[PDB]
Amino acid sequence: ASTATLCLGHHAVPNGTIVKTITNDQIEVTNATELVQSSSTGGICDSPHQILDGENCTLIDALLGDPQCDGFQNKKWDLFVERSKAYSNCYPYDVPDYASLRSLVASSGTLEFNNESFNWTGVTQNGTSSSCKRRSNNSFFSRLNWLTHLKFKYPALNVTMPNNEKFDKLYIWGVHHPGTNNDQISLYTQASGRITVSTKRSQQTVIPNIGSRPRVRDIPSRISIYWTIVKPGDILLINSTGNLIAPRGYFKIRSGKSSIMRSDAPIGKCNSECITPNGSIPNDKPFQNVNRITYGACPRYVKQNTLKLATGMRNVPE
Amino acid sequence: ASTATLCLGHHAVPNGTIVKTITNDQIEVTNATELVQSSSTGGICDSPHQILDGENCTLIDALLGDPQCDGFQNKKWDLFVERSKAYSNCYPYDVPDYASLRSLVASSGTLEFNNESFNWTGVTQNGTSSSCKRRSNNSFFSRLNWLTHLKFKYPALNVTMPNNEKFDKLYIWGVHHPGTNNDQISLYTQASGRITVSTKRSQQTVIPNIGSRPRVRDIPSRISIYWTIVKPGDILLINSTGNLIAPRGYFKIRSGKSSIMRSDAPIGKCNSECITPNGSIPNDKPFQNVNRITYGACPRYVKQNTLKLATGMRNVPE
Amino acid sequence: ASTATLCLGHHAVPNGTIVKTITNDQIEVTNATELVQSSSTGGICDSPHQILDGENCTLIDALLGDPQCDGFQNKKWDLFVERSKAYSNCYPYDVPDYASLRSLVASSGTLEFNNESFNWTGVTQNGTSSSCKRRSNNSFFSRLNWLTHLKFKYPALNVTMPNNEKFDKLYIWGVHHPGTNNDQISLYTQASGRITVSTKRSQQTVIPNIGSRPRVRDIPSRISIYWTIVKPGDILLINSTGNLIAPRGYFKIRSGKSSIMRSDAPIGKCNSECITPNGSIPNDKPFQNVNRITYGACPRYVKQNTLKLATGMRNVPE
Amino acid sequence: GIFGAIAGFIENGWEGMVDGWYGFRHQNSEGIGQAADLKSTQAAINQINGKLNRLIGKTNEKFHQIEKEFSEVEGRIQDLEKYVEDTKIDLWSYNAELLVALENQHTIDLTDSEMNKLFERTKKQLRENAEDMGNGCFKIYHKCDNACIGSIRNGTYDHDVYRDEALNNRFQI
Amino acid sequence: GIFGAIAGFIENGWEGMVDGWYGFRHQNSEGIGQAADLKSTQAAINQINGKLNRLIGKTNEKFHQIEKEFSEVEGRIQDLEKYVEDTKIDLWSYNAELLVALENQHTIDLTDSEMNKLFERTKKQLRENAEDMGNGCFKIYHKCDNACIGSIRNGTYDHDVYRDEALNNRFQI
Amino acid sequence: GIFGAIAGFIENGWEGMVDGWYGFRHQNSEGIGQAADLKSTQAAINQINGKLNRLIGKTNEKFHQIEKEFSEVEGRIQDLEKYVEDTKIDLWSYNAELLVALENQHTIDLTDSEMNKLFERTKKQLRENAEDMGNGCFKIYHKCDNACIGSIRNGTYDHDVYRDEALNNRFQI
Ligand SMILES: *[C@@H]1O[C@H](CO)[C@@H](O[C@@H]2O[C@H](CO)[C@@H](O[C@@H]3O[C@H](CO)[C@@H](O)[C@H](O)[C@@H]3O)[C@H](O)[C@H]2NC(C)=O)[C@H](O)[C@H]1NC(C)=O
Ligand SMILES: *[C@@H]1O[C@H](CO)[C@@H](O[C@@H]2O[C@H](CO)[C@@H](O[C@@H]3O[C@H](CO)[C@@H](O)[C@H](O)[C@@H]3O)[C@H](O)[C@H]2NC(C)=O)[C@H](O)[C@H]1NC(C)=O
Ligand SMILES: *[C@@H]1O[C@H](CO)[C@@H](O[C@@H]2O[C@H](CO)[C@@H](O[C@@H]3O[C@H](CO)[C@@H](O)[C@H](O)[C@@H]3O)[C@H](O)[C@H]2NC(C)=O)[C@H](O)[C@H]1NC(C)=O
Ligand SMILES: *[C@@H]1O[C@H](CO)[C@@H](O[C@@H]2O[C@H](CO)[C@@H](O)[C@H](O)[C@H]2NC(C)=O)[C@H](O)[C@H]1NC(C)=O
Ligand SMILES: *[C@@H]1O[C@H](CO)[C@@H](O[C@@H]2O[C@H](CO)[C@@H](O)[C@H](O)[C@H]2NC(C)=O)[C@H](O)[C@H]1NC(C)=O
Ligand SMILES: *[C@@H]1O[C@H](CO)[C@@H](O[C@@H]2O[C@H](CO)[C@@H](O)[C@H](O)[C@H]2NC(C)=O)[C@H](O)[C@H]1NC(C)=O
Ligand SMILES: *[C@@H]1O[C@H](CO)[C@@H](O[C@@H]2O[C@H](CO)[C@@H](O)[C@H](O)[C@H]2NC(C)=O)[C@H](O)[C@H]1NC(C)=O
Ligand SMILES: *[C@@H]1O[C@H](CO)[C@@H](O[C@@H]2O[C@H](CO)[C@@H](O)[C@H](O)[C@H]2NC(C)=O)[C@H](O)[C@H]1NC(C)=O
Ligand SMILES: *[C@@H]1O[C@H](CO)[C@@H](O[C@@H]2O[C@H](CO)[C@@H](O)[C@H](O)[C@H]2NC(C)=O)[C@H](O)[C@H]1NC(C)=O
Ligand SMILES: *[C@@H]1O[C@H](CO)[C@@H](O[C@@H]2O[C@H](CO)[C@@H](O)[C@H](O)[C@H]2NC(C)=O)[C@H](O)[C@H]1NC(C)=O
Ligand SMILES: *[C@@H]1O[C@H](CO)[C@@H](O[C@@H]2O[C@H](CO)[C@@H](O)[C@H](O)[C@H]2NC(C)=O)[C@H](O)[C@H]1NC(C)=O
Ligand SMILES: *[C@@H]1O[C@H](CO)[C@@H](O[C@@H]2O[C@H](CO)[C@@H](O)[C@H](O)[C@H]2NC(C)=O)[C@H](O)[C@H]1NC(C)=O
Ligand SMILES: *[C@@H]1O[C@H](CO)[C@@H](O)[C@H](O)[C@H]1NC(C)=O
Ligand SMILES: *[C@@H]1O[C@H](CO)[C@@H](O)[C@H](O)[C@H]1NC(C)=O
Ligand SMILES: *[C@@H]1O[C@H](CO)[C@@H](O)[C@H](O)[C@H]1NC(C)=O
Ligand SMILES: *[C@@H]1O[C@H](CO)[C@@H](O)[C@H](O)[C@H]1NC(C)=O
Ligand SMILES: *[C@@H]1O[C@H](CO)[C@@H](O)[C@H](O)[C@H]1NC(C)=O
Ligand SMILES: *[C@@H]1O[C@H](CO)[C@@H](O)[C@H](O)[C@H]1NC(C)=O
Ligand SMILES: *[C@@H]1O[C@H](CO)[C@@H](O)[C@H](O)[C@H]1NC(C)=O
Ligand SMILES: *[C@@H]1O[C@H](CO)[C@@H](O)[C@H](O)[C@H]1NC(C)=O
Ligand SMILES: *[C@@H]1O[C@H](CO)[C@@H](O)[C@H](O)[C@H]1NC(C)=O
Ligand SMILES: *[C@@H]1O[C@H](CO)[C@@H](O)[C@H](O)[C@H]1NC(C)=O
Ligand SMILES: *[C@@H]1O[C@H](CO)[C@@H](O)[C@H](O)[C@H]1NC(C)=O
Ligand SMILES: *[C@@H]1O[C@H](CO)[C@@H](O)[C@H](O)[C@H]1NC(C)=O
Repeated sequence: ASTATLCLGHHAVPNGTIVKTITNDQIEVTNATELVQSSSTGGICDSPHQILDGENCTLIDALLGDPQCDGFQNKKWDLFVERSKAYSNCYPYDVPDYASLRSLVASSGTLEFNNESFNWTGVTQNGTSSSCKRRSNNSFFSRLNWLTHLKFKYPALNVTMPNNEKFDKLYIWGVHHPGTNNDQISLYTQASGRITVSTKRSQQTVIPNIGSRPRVRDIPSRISIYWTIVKPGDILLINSTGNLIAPRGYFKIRSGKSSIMRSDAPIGKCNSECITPNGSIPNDKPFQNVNRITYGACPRYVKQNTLKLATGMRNVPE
Repeated sequence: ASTATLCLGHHAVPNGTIVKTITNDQIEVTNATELVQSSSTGGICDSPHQILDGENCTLIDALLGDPQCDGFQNKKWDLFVERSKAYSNCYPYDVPDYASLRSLVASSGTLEFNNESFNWTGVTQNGTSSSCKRRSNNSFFSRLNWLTHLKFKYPALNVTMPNNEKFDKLYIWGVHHPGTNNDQISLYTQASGRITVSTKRSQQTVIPNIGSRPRVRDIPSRISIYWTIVKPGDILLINSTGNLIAPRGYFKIRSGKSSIMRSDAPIGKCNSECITPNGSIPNDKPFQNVNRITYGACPRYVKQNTLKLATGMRNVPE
Repeated sequence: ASTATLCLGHHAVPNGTIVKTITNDQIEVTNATELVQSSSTGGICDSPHQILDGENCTLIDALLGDPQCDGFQNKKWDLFVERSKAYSNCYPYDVPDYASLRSLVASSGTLEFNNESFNWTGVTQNGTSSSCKRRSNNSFFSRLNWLTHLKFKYPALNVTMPNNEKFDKLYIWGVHHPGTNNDQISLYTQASGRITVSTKRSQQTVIPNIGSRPRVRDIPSRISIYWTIVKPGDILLINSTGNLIAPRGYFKIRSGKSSIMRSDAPIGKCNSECITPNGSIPNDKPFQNVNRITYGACPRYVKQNTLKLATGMRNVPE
Repeated sequence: GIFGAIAGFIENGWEGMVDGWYGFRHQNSEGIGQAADLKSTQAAINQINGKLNRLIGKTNEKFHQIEKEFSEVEGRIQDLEKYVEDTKIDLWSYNAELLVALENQHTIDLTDSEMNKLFERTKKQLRENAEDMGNGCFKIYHKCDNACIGSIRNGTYDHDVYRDEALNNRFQI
Repeated sequence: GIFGAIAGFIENGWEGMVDGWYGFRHQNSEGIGQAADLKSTQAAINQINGKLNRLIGKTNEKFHQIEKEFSEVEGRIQDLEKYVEDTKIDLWSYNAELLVALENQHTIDLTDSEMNKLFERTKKQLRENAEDMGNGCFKIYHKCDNACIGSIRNGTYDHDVYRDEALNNRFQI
Repeated sequence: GIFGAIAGFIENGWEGMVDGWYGFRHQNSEGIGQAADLKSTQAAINQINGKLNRLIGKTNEKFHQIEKEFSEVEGRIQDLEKYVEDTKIDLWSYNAELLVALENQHTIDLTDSEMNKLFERTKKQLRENAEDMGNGCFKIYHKCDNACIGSIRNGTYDHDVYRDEALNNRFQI
């Protein structure tokens, strides 16, 4: 009357992990894996995305032609990285809808600039100022042309420029607001008159407003920046009597995967597809708690700092 | 010692279907059903929604009274369908916040227009232009009144119109921007002066800007369109000295299920509750991959082109 | 050959509840619990949030200093409650981007006002009007200063005020639009001229527009309200020639959990963390069908009015 | 239920059972009695309370948001605000509908599971001394006084004591 | 399947079975036959139809919304409209992917469950007159004519009639 | 677990088992040994790897979006941008919380299921030669040398060889 015994069973481990389920906020399993990326290496990887470090320059300063940003001329980028240390070091300016211009340029992803020979007859070109020095000599925004009188006269400008190309043209121009009446007349020999940049499909008119603003870099005047997009078959019509900061050409507009990010993280020679303002992070996990701002193939941001996915059975010690 | 055998089992089929589960991206079941609508019949069904084919006319052109859009006067619609072939064939115009006016009119769902006898004493009415021909004779927007001088004089207009009704009134008006100084004076005998349309609850003032724009349909001038909503007990006050493109009445504003869609699909005599720019689609399935733009009882748009729901057991061939 | 019987079983109840599952829209279980809060007590609880009942005053009226809102000076709040009965009882005014000013003030959560001795030399201060009575005597907005000529002269104002503090300053100012030419000259002895409030980082210029608007409280004129935020190290520069409704100081700007709500529910002496325009509701349940507008720790709004969560087994009567 | 016990081979529940969710009914020479099983009852209750803890008492603090009712026609910007809120409400409404459906399906399955566990527990206790009649009842092939029924209910029934008596009654011609 | 019947101890399905989803095959002195079980087949079908009713035929009416295609560059406002719609589409796409995965896993589990319920039902019917061979087949230890097989299929098989014959054949040396 | 094996009638796991997730322990005249079952271990692992493949390695490319941090007070438009992003984050945070809870509940249930399948597999192999003791262990009523234990472990145990010996030991008075 001999017998035997056969017991079925499962394994267990001495170091289990707590996970959540539908019915239990704390249940221990043999193994788990983290689904939330919570740490950053620290630095932004210069690959595989084309990074452009703005250094002391904002995107708009490089666009206009701030002398300290001349190295940026005609550069492309997948991601433009603006630094908090940045500062404008040229003629004081403001942009109505600054955020929108910054966005559409960042989304375009290029600063390619083609020069066009505008017919400025009867006017002086290449105006300069002591507040915008280039090579220690008085200069101006590299992509803008400060127009002034020639023989103490400033005639009505009615200039034309057609877009006979296959692509769109982005024109950046501005209006000068002299700080005093005497400056208006010594610059344009006339009382401030409105400017009008128009196309077959649009129309923008601006009034120069003379008056003193708080001085910045020893300048009580101001420049206001505007932009116009001219599509193929359309024409750019400038209609001014003074105070015009004219364009020297146009920028190309592209459509793609480019953008811009505010960050103070250093650029390194590594390879990572996901970029946050804190630096690049791995993207093996489906979620991340590092930063809501991301660029590239990134995990989705969530508020939890940890989420354990069970990869083993329940742990039952002896 | 006789016996028998009884085997329990399940069916299987020779033509199974692959589906996804939580643990398996490819598992075969006996039958499944598609949950993503991915195909369009091609055409928009004129039922059960009241469709209005814009043909050569945009919604704004019908609103203003473009001669080729006179058949649209006082029409209603559930869905207004704009065509890409559309074009304006009247006086050149632009609308500040064009998108918003287009939206609130589309959401209102009607072009019902009541005429009101504005008291335009001391001025000439019914101005015309060769660029806006109706029946081969020079005309203008059917709902706008181009005012001009009478005996070489244009007095200050201070006209009143009260909303003693039970509903809101939508007023569409405009400002004329003559292309030259001589045109301003031969039209209004005065230098361009600002217009001011006001109510107890609002105030809009516009400055006419004389100057040449690129010619469109042989017209260097421009008209700028504005709108005002006057609620019951309120009053419309027009205060101009020239350059006024006045209203001939007001539009009714309604609240409902109306909207507008851009599409080039033909209208057919069928019945389908869901409309996309690609045409009407069945709405039996809960999701669709046809177009993110929809009107009516539609499946929700998703990026997947297929999602199989298992409607049978796992398939296990012999 | 004696035997016994042992039956295993489960309980059941005479009053079951219907619930939904994945496979069944109607299945009865022994017990369930409601997950959608669908009823409101009726009143707003004055605890634990600091409620401020606006009564007859909007937030903007208290901000400007409408006489019937003087009791509100320097008040704080977690939630500001605006009533539909509210009405303005002072000088007629409008605010460009009224919604944004209302929002940023509501989010700031305070009306703390510091007076600053602006240097208004060569001008008369404390202008009054019969439409804004305080204590039955003609007065004005408590936080605004209506400036007028002194000895039949109004010189060009070029006043300065620096923000040498550690916080931001919110300045509320306005522009007067006289209803007639004679009013402009008897007020400011000059034709209406533009105003310009500027800082190192911003610039706002306004043109007074003379002309009649529909009378409100027996006033054909109008005031337009604007605001400026001056950050530390920056300066406020006012540059006007008349029509200026100047500030008497600045408001503090804070960042926190404050907001504003439209409601006609009475305030009661109860304690409830969730506030809706219908009144306070319990927040034990995870969802609510009362109102999409909420403040505080609230259940999330959903369209369903009921969702039963099964808290027992399936019910099977005998 | 996915185990086929509740609303399955258990024909119906017991309304006379008020001291527990699961239990035993018996018949022997001493009469007919009813008693509740505490372990299985407590297992189901604890799982359901676990569901409630996750869902009850946990809400979200929101303060300053966007406007959601409008008294004037504004156009583009207003359309976006209405759309954002409508989009939000539909997604949360979907989450609430799916959550309750999934939770309720799981609750019905887990209470059916506890019934089956108790049935399996009891079947193994009896070894060769009883046979399953098919409707959740066991025919026990030996004299079973009240104290013997009690021993089965709290897991101290010794099957070897009655095995000889039971095998004789099961395998009699 | 979580019960191990379909694609488990049932080696494969029957393509020759076209009148039902589950059923019986038998062999006796009168031949070899096949018949479908209606109750288990109908239980699985009704649960799947219940899933379809929730998912099919229920759609949402939307009329005036926001613009989703743009012909001009506008900047900030346009970026928000594109972002809102992209955010919406991704969340609904996620819901659709998870829904189908969960539903399909549950459908495979519930059809495996119905197979197991029928197996359990039949096992209890036979009591001590049959033994489970391990592959979903029972060896019945007594003469089983077609009418006797029929009685098992619609739940009227009386095990006491054949118990003596069956126990003798099971416990023979 | 919903099958009551793990943390159920299996009292605890085996830390000494490092070559598999499930297995067998035995005692016979030749000693006491342990061996892992490969099929059940691999079934659980493959299902869990299937979960990971869906969740790991699959991310979404986003490039130009909206601004999410602001240095100036702007009012209405800024309120909408903050609200849109806050709405998005809360919905995804909810999805992540529900996903992990559902996945973990299913993972615990499926590993409990594989334990039960192996138990059922083994029970059917032994037919009438063994009895279930109730704690996952079988009493085998015949001499079982190491080679005989091996035959049970890889599914080649022939029950007819020992049936006569086993029935005699089971039904002895
Ligand atoms: C309106 O008033 C402001 C001040 O109340 C005037 O701005 C100031 O113009 C003076 C020139 O007389 C500047 O003084 C100079 O300032 C520098 C400091 O950067 C100092 O080093 C020089 O020695 C000299 O004192 C002053 O800085 C400047 N401040 C500003 C612009 O904020 C303004 O000119 C007046 N407007 C008009 C149109 O008169
Ligand atoms: C500012 O300059 C532009 C061109 O540089 C002027 O616009 C042009 O005005 C002339 C009239 O002298 C138009 O010429 C005519 O054009 C048609 C072509 O459509 C042609 O068939 C006629 O025979 C004649 O040559 C020209 O088209 C027109 N172009 C525009 C408006 O784009 C404009 O008049 C100048 N502004 C002022 C205020 O003088
Ligand atoms: C433009 O025309 C409107 C009316 O067509 C004028 O507004 C009106 O001005 C008169 C003063 O002559 C006001 O009349 C008074 O009205 C009150 C009613 O509140 C009445 O009780 C008095 O006895 C007197 O009749 C009238 O109310 C007022 N209506 C408005 C402003 O809506 C306006 O003055 C004209 N504009 C100009 C610049 O002349
Ligand atoms: C816990 O489970 C995870 C997921 O299966 C295992 O993580 C893997 O570890 C192996 C090394 O054996 C790597 O090849 C994989 O790339 C890892 N994947 C992940 C997502 O981390 C992990 O090894 C298991 N841990 C233990 C201690 O068994
Ligand atoms: C746009 O250009 C036209 C033509 O160049 C300007 O019109 C001339 O303006 C001068 C100076 O104001 C006048 O003296 C002439 O009488 C005008 N000439 C013609 C041919 O009409 C017009 O002023 C410009 N507009 C703006 C806003 O600068
Ligand atoms: C990544 O950087 C962000 C800042 O852009 C950090 O998020 C902030 O953390 C700081 C404190 O260091 C707080 O002042 C902010 O209020 C936080 N903002 C948010 C949205 O959380 C974030 O903590 C950093 N993350 C890591 C991992 O370094
Ligand atoms: C697969 O399952 C679907 C869903 O149950 C069946 O689709 C139905 O087919 C019937 C015709 O027998 C129609 O009455 C229904 O309207 C269909 N519904 C759907 C959603 O398509 C389908 O018949 C099954 N296919 C097979 C081959 O059995
Ligand atoms: C609004 O209307 C008033 C009155 O009709 C205008 O004021 C008159 O304007 C004329 C011409 O400009 C002057 O000569 C008169 O002295 C004014 N009359 C009165 C009664 O004041 C006013 O100009 C109009 N405003 C606008 C912007 O057109
Ligand atoms: C429905 O029409 C839309 C266009 O409005 C199509 O979606 C586009 O497909 C074209 C190529 O035909 C691409 O150029 C676009 O980039 C697509 N846009 C999007 C958002 O996908 C869509 O493919 C059409 N669908 C069907 C079924 O015809
Ligand atoms: C139905 O189940 C709910 C949830 O477990 C029970 O609701 C609780 O009732 C008790 C009183 O016994 C309170 O302590 C709890 O605060 C209640 N919670 C909720 C969410 O309501 C309820 O008692 C059960 N109903 C019945 C009749 O058994
Ligand atoms: C801003 O202030 C300056 C100086 O106070 C004003 O310029 C003076 O204006 C008066 C009256 O217009 C003129 O007569 C003087 O010639 C100017 N003085 C100086 C020192 O230039 C200017 O007008 C003001 N600007 C505005 C828009 O009001
Ligand atoms: C809470 O108040 C809101 C109003 O702000 C109510 O919702 C409205 O109900 C009214 C009828 O009383 C309708 O005219 C509106 O169209 C409704 N709006 C919405 C968004 O539903 C709501 O019914 C009230 N709720 C309770 C419980 O009193
Ligand atoms: C940026 O500016 C700082 C001083 O403001 C200067 O020291 C530094 O060299 C500048 N860097 C570049 C790249 O111009
Ligand atoms: C530039 O434009 C003027 C118009 O005033 C014209 O007279 C002149 O010929 C143009 N110059 C050239 C080089 O075409
Ligand atoms: C202005 O500068 C450019 C190059 O910087 C030159 O080509 C052009 O001739 C200059 N114009 C004048 C009027 O000096
Ligand atoms: C639309 O315009 C085209 C030419 O542009 C013309 O041939 C066609 O007849 C027009 N259709 C209508 C309905 O006016
Ligand atoms: C029209 O308004 C004028 C105001 O200038 C008034 O004199 C005239 O009587 C009005 N005409 C009618 C018909 O009321
Ligand atoms: C203008 O035309 C309308 C109809 O088109 C007519 O009733 C009105 O009398 C006309 N006015 C003049 C001044 O001719
Ligand atoms: C509010 O206004 C009404 C009349 O409009 C008045 O009766 C009431 O007393 C006012 N309440 C307060 C608190 O001023
Ligand atoms: C106020 O400003 C004026 C500038 O016009 C100045 O002359 C005067 O001294 C200032 N008053 C005081 C008290 O500083
Ligand atoms: C204006 O009123 C304030 C207090 O209301 C007073 O301090 C100031 O002196 C007054 N100014 C004049 C010019 O009366
Ligand atoms: C089980 O119940 C019996 C009563 O029938 C009791 O004697 C015994 O102690 C109980 N077992 C325990 C408490 O472990
Ligand atoms: C079951 O089937 C048999 C035929 O084998 C039939 O005689 C009997 O009536 C059926 N049982 C029913 C209908 O309840
Ligand atoms: C099972 O294991 C035995 C060893 O005990 C071996 O002889 C037999 O071949 C194995 N069965 C196979 C490989 O199918």
